[PDB]
Amino acid sequence: GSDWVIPPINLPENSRGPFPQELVRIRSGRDKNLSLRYSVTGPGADQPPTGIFIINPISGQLSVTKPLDRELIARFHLRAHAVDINGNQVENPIDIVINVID
Amino acid sequence: GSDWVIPPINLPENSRGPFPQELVRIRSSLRYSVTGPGADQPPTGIFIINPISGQLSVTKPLDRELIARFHLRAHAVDINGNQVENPIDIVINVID
Ligand code: IUM
Repeated sequence: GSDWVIPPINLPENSRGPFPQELVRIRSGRDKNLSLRYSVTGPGADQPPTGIFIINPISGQLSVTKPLDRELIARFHLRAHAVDINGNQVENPIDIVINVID
Repeated sequence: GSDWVIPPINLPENSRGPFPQELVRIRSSLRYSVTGPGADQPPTGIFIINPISGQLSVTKPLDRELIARFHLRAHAVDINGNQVENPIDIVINVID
């Protein structure tokens, strides 16, 4: 559809994993027509604290890399991107919210 | 329009509820509706959506026997009833 938000993901606090732990798959149906590469930006991804969340560039699978405590940041606001071979975005970026729950 | 895909919703089989039980919120002023088997097509009224918030809920415990996976479509219209964006597919798996 033309523009819908991805439902927030709830992640239990101080999970035992193991890590990396897959959370959800974020991708576009356009990837069945064009070669697309997925990326994630925002605090937790490429902004502090870095490397907590990663996304598989081909599948769109989003994963957590370590246990998370709620004291410092209890909610992360990321943005997933879908880009063609020249790097042009083929979808408007989409917001991803990860809530750390106790 | 956009073609981002909404992640499948996994719902435990024969849940205790209480009911209605909140599942997920699907949103884009606007009014939301859901169509398909389980919503407005048989078995009707199992899944319902709040027209303002987009909150999708389930109304009773579900057994996997008859239907284990539902395919619905969420719709968004302006206050005049005009569709403002392409409908979006929603998938619900009843997990045991
Ligand atoms: O376990 U504590 O925020």
